[PDB]
Amino acid sequence: AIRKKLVIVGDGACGKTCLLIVFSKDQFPEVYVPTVFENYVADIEVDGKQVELALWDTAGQEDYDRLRPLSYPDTDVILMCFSIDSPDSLENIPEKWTPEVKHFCPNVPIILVGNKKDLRNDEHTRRELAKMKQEPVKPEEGRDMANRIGAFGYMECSAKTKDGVREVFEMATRAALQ
Amino acid sequence: SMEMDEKDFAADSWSLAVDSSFLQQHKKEVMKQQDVIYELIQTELHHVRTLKIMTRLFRTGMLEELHLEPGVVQGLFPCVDELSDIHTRFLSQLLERRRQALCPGSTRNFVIHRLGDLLISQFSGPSAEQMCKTYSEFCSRHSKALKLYKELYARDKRFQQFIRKVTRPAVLKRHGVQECILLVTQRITKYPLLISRILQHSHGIEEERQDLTTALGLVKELLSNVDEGIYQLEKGARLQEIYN
Ligand SMILES: Cc1nnc(N2CCCCC2)s1
Ligand SMILES: Cc1nnc(N2CCCCC2)s1
Ligand SMILES: Cc1nnc(N2CCCCC2)s1
Ligand SMILES: Cc1nnc(N2CCCCC2)s1
Repeated sequence: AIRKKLVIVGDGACGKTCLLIVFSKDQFPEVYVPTVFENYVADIEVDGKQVELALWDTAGQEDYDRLRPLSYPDTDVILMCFSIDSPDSLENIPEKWTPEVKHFCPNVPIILVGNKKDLRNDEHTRRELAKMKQEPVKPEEGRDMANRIGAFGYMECSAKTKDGVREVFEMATRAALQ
Repeated sequence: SMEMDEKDFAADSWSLAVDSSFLQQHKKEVMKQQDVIYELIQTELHHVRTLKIMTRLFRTGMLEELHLEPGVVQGLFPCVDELSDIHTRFLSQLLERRRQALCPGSTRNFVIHRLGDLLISQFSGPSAEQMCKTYSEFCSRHSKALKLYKELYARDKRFQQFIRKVTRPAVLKRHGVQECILLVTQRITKYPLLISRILQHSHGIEEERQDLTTALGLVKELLSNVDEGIYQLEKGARLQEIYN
C-alpha cells in the first residue's frame, strides 16, 4: 500500500474535527464526542488501489500563523472545509485559506467540502441566519466557490448522519494518487 | 505507557471508565465536565507515550544499532529529552490528582473537582518559561528534522532497514518518525480547545470557573509567545538569506 497524507483546513466552527472523528471511528460516537483529533492512518481501497491515508487536523492552529504551516509538509491532498450553516465560513475560503494552501502546498489538489449539510433544512438554523439577512449556503454557491478557487472538486457531507463522509475520503484518496 | 495507566484510560469516556452504579450518583453536568477532564489526561498519556517512542525506540535505537555521523541523531530528534521531562512531570501531577480523588475500595471511581489550580501552576512561572523556550526551539527545528529524515531514508540502507523494522508492529501504525514530530508540534495547540470545553462545564463552583479562566489565558499567552519565537532553520542556509 502506498502512503499518502491528508490535511483538513478551514475556520474554527467548520466541523473539520467532527468529520475526521466520524470517518476514523469504528462505531459512531453515541456516548462522547471528542474535543480533539490526534492523527489516524486509514486503510482505504479505492478503484482497486490500496492506500494508507494519514489524516491530520489544523483545529487549534487558526490563530497561530507560524505554527499552522508546520502541518503542511508533504501533504498529498487538502480538504478545505466550510460549514453550510455559516455563509461567513465560505467567504474566508478565497481571501485567507486558498492563498495560504496554494503557497505552502503548490500543485496539491484541494477538495472544497461543505460540512453539516443536514442544517440546510433545519428550522432553528434558518431562523438564526434570517436575523442577520442570511440563509444556509446553497449547492450552487459551494460549486461556484470551488470553481473560482481552482479546486479539484466540490463535495458535501454530514458528520451527524454520516451521509457523504465515506465518499469524501475515497475521492480524497483518488486525488492524492493523481 | 504502563499497563496500569493504559487500563485506567482504555475507555472512550469517563462515563464508560467508572462503574455504572457510581456514574448514576452524579448530575449530567458533572459527567460532562469529567468526560472532558478524562480526555485531557488520556491525550496527555498518549503524548508522553509519543515522546517515549521518539527517545527510547527511535533515538536510542539509532545510537545503539547505527553508525550515524555525530550531530545527526540530535538533528532528527531536537529537544526530545527536555520535552519528555516537561510532559512526564505534568502527566505525573494529573494522574496523582485522579489517584487522590479515588473512592476507597475503587481503582476507577473518582471525580476531579479542582483541575484549574494544577493548570495555572503548569502554565505559569519557571515551568511555563521552560515550555516556551523548548517549543520555540523544537518548532523552529521541525522542518530541518523532516528533511534530514527523508535524506537518510533515501540514501542509507542500514537506516531504511532500521526504520522498516522498528515501525513494522501494528501498534506503531500512526507513529513513524515524521508523524511523531507533527504530533508533538500539534500538542500545544490542543490545550485551549480542551480547557475551554472543561470551563464550559465548570460554572458550579465560582473559584473553579475563575481558575480555569486564568489557566486558559496563560495557555494562550504561552502559544502567542511560541508562535512569535519561531523561524525555520534550514541546513546550509547562508547569512545573507537569513538577514534578508
Ligand atoms: C449521553 C450519555 N452519557 N453517558 C452515558 N452512559 C450511560 C449509559 C451507557 C453508556 C454511558 S449515555
Ligand atoms: C500563514 C501564512 N503565511 N504566509 C502566507 N502567504 C499567503 C499567500 C502569499 C504568500 C504568503 S499565509
Ligand atoms: C460526531 C457528531 N457530529 N455531529 C453530531 N450531532 C449530534 C450532537 C450535536 C451536534 C450534531 S454527533
Ligand atoms: C464535540 C465538542 N463539543 N464542544 C466542543 N468545544 C470545543 C472547545 C470550545 C468549547 C466547545 S468540541
